Formats: sequence, structure tokens, C-alpha cells
Amino acid sequence: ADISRADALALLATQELDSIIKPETSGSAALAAFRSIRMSAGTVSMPVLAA
Amino acid sequence: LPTAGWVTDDTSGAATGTKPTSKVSWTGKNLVAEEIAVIVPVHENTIADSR
Repeated sequence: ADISRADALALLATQELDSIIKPETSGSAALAAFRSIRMSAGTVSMPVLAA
Repeated sequence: LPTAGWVTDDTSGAATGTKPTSKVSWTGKNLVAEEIAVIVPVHENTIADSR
């Protein structure tokens, strides 16, 4: 007779990884590529040459 | 629980001189937390007026 690992299973320590496994993150390609303006009004009016 | 046996010290080769072997074992159970809750409504005036 001896203490098997099954007999001592309730005594065994646990460890948990300190950090989450996740993919890398990235921002919009649009805000990276294009010029942007601060809008103060909820609409900006833009004049375009037509003819 | 373990089990011990009496042992002699007279001469080797006697079976009574050999120390026995035994095991201890354990099991696991769980304490699981559960929630008791209650909400008590009252009028603001009620709190304000009560001494």
C-alpha cells in the first residue's frame, strides 16, 4: 500500500496563467489613411466646382 | 486512515521484524456561493419627512 496521485488529488496546488492569450489589435484603415477635420457642428458644408 | 503493526528486533529473517506499509487518502468537495437579495422602495419625501 502507498499514497497514489489519485489518493492525494484533493491536496494538489493550482496555478493560473498571469495574462490572457489574445490576438494583436489594430485601428481603422480609414482614420490611418485619410485626412480628417474636427467638426464643431454635426454637419460641414463643402463647395465643389461643378462646371 | 493508516494501519501500524508491532515489530520485533531479535533477528533478521523473522517476518515479525518487517515494518508494514499503509496509505492515507483524501477526497474533494465544493463550497459554492449563492445570493440572497431584496429591494426596498420608498418615496423621497418619506425619507425626508421621517424623524
